[PDB]
Amino acid sequence: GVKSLKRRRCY
Amino acid sequence: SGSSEQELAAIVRDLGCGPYFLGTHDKRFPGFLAGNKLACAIVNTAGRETGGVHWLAFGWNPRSRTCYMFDPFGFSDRRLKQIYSFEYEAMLRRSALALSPDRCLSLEQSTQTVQGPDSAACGLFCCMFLHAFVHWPDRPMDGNPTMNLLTGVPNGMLQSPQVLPTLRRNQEKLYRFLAHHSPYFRSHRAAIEHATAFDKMKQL
Ligand SMILES: *C(=N)CNC(=O)CNC(=O)c1ccc(OC)c(C(=O)C(C)(C)c2cc(Cl)cc(Cl)c2)c1
Repeated sequence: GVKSLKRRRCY
Repeated sequence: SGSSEQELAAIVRDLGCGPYFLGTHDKRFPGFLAGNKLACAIVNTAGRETGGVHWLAFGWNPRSRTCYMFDPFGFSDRRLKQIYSFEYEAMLRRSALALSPDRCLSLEQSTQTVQGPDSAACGLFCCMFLHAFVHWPDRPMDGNPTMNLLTGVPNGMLQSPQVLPTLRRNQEKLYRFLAHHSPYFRSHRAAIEHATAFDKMKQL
């Protein structure tokens, strides 16, 4: 698969 | 040249995403608003009016407050704006305000390409991810039977001759996947493989 990146995003 | 919304909706239903799919869209995909449910979608980077540029896959995981953005190229947000004029904050905002109690989420995106620079299979790699998603939504980018078959290489390497074999091997297997998994693929194999070819951009 692929590596990946996870950010918390507040709205 | 490329792949059409009709053909990706077919391929996506064939993959088992029928109960979770929200249709293919242009860049103005409204997001995940209907309710808090396992949902995924295919989203173009341009408007319908441009006749179509690049396929992305989106998925929402209700169990984990997480939206996955899948670009087979694994471009950055900035590189998404830059190359494709594509943004998707409007879309994430509408999805958070709707589904997130605290108005927050996790957006998780690929940092690697599985696609050759001149390939026109994007739409199809999107299909493949979505299968992975709808079966393993907790672990879809990597570490699951479907995406395991692909081999990520860092997006920073997209244009390098060292990873061309690798992105080609990726295409051949993608085709095998869709061959093994999709009646609509097998019925139009020869054609889709010509239109989505590993170097379609060179032969326009
Ligand atoms: C990936 N690397 C580039 N590959 C692509 O396939 C991009 N192709 C398209 O976007 C595309 C091609 C042909 C076509 O119809 C003959 C379509 C569409 O169905 C249209 C133009 C109607 C469409 C465009 C957009 Cl932006 C969204 C949707 Cl849902 C449909 C698309």
